[PDB]
Amino acid sequence: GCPSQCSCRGTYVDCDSRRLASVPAGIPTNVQILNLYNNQITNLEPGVFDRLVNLQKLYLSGNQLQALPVGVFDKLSQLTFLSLDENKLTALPNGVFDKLTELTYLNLNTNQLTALPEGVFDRLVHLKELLMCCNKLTELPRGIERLTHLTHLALDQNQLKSIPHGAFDRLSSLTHAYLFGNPWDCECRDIMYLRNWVADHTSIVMRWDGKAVNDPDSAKCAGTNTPVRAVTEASTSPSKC
Repeated sequence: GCPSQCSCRGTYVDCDSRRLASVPAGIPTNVQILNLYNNQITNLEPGVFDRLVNLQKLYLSGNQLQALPVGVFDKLSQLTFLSLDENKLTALPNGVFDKLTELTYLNLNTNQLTALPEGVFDRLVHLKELLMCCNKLTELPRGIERLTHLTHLALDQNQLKSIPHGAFDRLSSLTHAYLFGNPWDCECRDIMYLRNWVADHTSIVMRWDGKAVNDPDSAKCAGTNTPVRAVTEASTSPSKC
């Protein structure tokens, strides 16, 4: 039976836009899609999802979360779709996604993340979309390098200064890469990999105007309107790093 404040249809439990401060009681064990989008949830109860072993899609987006309980998704072995975008997350628990081996979609857009746990994406072999725009990341999470099935990778509006050499080399399924809104350090020689990569993959670099628009110039050097892909090796220097 369905929670009082929510609406249920088959195994879809819809709790979105219902001014909820916490996950409601009475969510049926058979739930496969749980939608808590656009509420006022500031904290999650530890173990709040442990019973819902059948979940395939979980929307926690548009709430007020600053952290997640350790182990909060550990029982959701069936999950393929996890949206955490538009919260206020300042950290992720170590190993938070380790049990989500079937995950294909992960949205962390528009949070306050500055650094992620080491190996945070290592178990996510099947990931297709990894969206991390609009955070405060300063370094590319090493581990993305191994996510060979990615079609979408959103990194725009962070604090990234460069991309580690060869980090994108195995991402042969990438169709959308968002890179704008980062203070790319073009005075450093390390920028050359990104420079070369964008030059070699002009068709998949996207700016955003309401939807993706192909624009290889959208990545720009810090303090300039100079496109990263126009950077010359001469203008760079290994001393300035």
